[PDB]
Amino acid sequence: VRSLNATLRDSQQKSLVMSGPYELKALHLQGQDMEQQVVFSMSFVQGEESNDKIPVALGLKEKNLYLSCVLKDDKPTLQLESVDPKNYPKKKMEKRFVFNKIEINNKLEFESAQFPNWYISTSQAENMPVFLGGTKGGQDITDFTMQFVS
Repeated sequence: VRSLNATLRDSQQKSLVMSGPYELKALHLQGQDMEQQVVFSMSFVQGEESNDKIPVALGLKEKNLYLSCVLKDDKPTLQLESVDPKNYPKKKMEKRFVFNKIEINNKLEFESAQFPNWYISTSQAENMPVFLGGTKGGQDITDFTMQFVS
């Protein structure tokens, strides 16, 4: 499987960082303070592709930790999941780990492959967790830019 290191920033220029072992938060970050920003390993996995939709998995670079989801109390929920550091990543990743990377005018959206029309979302306010939101439209942020890193 092919991968790619990158950071994500919401359309509001918020950066993502590790809250506890298993949460991500979004905050406005500038300066050498930028160092505390999470670098993903974005893997191109197997799934349904279009010129516009590309299935990926999103792990933390050098951690055996992956964004997935779970129904938690009858709702789709974003979580960080530990995996066997020897089996991952794979081309044929389990569905819970798969997002459709959607290009939409220089911006990206990350839709759950598992829950159609649920997106990786951040909040308008500082220091709130990154979550899975089912609504696009003036409120929560569902769009990101991506920066390559080495």
